[PDB]
Amino acid sequence: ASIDKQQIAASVPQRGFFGHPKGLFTLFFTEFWERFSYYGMRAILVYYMYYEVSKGGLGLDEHLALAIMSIYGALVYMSGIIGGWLADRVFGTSRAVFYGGLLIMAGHIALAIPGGVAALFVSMALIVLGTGLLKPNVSSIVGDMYKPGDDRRDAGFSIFYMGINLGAFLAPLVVGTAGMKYNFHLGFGLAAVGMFLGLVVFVATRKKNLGLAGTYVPNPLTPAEKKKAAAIMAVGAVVIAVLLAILIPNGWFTVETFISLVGILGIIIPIIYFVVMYRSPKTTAEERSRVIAYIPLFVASAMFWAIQEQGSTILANYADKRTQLDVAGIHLSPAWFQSLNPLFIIILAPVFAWMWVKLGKRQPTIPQKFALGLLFAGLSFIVILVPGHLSGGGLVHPIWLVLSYFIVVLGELCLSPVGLSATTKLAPAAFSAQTMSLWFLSNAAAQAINAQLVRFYTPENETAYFGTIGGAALVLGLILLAIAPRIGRLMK
Repeated sequence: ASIDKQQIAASVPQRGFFGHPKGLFTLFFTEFWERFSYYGMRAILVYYMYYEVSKGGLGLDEHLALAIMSIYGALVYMSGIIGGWLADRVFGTSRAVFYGGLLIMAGHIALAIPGGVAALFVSMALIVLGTGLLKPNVSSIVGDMYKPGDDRRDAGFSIFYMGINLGAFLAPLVVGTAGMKYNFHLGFGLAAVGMFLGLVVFVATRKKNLGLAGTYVPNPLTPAEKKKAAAIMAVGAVVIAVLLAILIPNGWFTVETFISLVGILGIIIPIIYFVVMYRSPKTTAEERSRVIAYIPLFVASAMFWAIQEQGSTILANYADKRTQLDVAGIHLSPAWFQSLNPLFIIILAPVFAWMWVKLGKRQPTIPQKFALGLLFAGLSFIVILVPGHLSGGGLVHPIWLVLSYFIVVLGELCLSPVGLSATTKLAPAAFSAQTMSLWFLSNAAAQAINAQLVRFYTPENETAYFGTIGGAALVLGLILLAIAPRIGRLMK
């Protein structure tokens, strides 16, 4: 069922979008609108959860809301593992994107209509499932557009991914303005319309613009395999069944239990995977040493992403509860702070890229870049604790929060661009197809862990919260710097 790549590309019109195939238009806008809706939703979801019922919110406790926001991205990660497999072995990528988009749209609709906490659960379920099918598969469709040897490939991916930060930047300003200044459901409704526009362009244009791309099942199941995969689903169905019979009668079937389970998995899954890689009979002794060398990089990544990802949880709460939004005559919406990360990435990325070129042979190695990322991340938390500590109370000027987001980006631009490269360089050849998942696992584990850290975040513990986590990142960054020479030399 796999198709020759040149034959696939021959079915795709080769021009029509800035010198690229017209299908890049299709894929760019599908992805932009999916990201717009996801980030727009996220920008207001935390406030929707904890705002008073009389203020249009759900009225949950801040800690519970923050913990729920925290695990969201970890769930998306797990879903994406399943969704990548489903596309590869069952649907193909084009159908995965279609069905995924449908579920995501339904998820946004569930929040746009009048409803409460049950609707929140349903919305998250649909968006987690849908995003898992769409997110890790949409990029494989762009690759299918360029025949082997086509030198526009890299640039096309670059244009494609630019839609992520564009969506991330515009959504809080549009959806966040609507949701916060006027009505939450209006905000969520605009996210739904956004996803709808994405679906429309995809459905209306995919046949002509994309041809065969992603329309085939690359790794189809044999009849026996389909029965085998059906059996495994039944095993998973037995596992959930047996859990319910234990959890429900004992009153343990709660969101709190689930959050704690996500946390446990955040720790256990990485450990298990490292043992699997280290103990594999399909590895060499040299590869085994490299797996060990990767451990501090994985930990540094997790710690870095813990801080960076709190920009949309803890720091979103900080924007709303601790920051003076009434500066000059204008009233800032706290949702708007979610635009800072992508803005600064867009502005600073080419400057960093230029910097590395100019440094040349003098530039930091990959492990050194991880370390620098961590140091900046730690610094961003030290910076944020200062105004609250100096004031002794009351709202703080929003400039301090801006500076914190900015400093995190300095670190992100050190660590993140070499993350996959580090992972590929240190992972065994037998595990080469899982390198992306392994790299993304450090970010997902960070989010799972973030959710457990939420209860330490209170007005009275704010200084200790930011200082301890910031200090831990500083300490770990320093240690990583120190052991970076040996790690760097082991890299393939």
